[PDB]
Amino acid sequence: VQKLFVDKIREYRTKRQTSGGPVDAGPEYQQDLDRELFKLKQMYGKADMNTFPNFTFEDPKFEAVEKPQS
Amino acid sequence: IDLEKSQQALVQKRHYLFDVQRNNIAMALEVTYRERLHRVYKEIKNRLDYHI
Repeated sequence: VQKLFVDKIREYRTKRQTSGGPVDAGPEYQQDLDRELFKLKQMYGKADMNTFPNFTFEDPKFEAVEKPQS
Repeated sequence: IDLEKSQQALVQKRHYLFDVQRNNIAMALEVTYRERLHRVYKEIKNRLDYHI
């Protein structure tokens, strides 16, 4: 069916004329890609784009031992 | 003999507690060293992991 071989490539080239993502999204693709974009961040964490690690650690304080001896 | 050897073996017990103190604080300071590096090593992947 090479007449069908040409007819699924030629209506693939029409999909390669794109402006803003989906062609017939409407309220469908706008809600779904925003529902999924939250879920990759919801149970994952709150993370910005480029912020480095900012913290500070304190070690164990070295106490002394009192000892009258001999 | 015992009262001489009571002070003899005591000062070998006094120096044991200073070998143990000198390596414990040297190591407990060192355990926080790479753990400071680990969390920055952790965080530089997580901002990469969120984008990919």
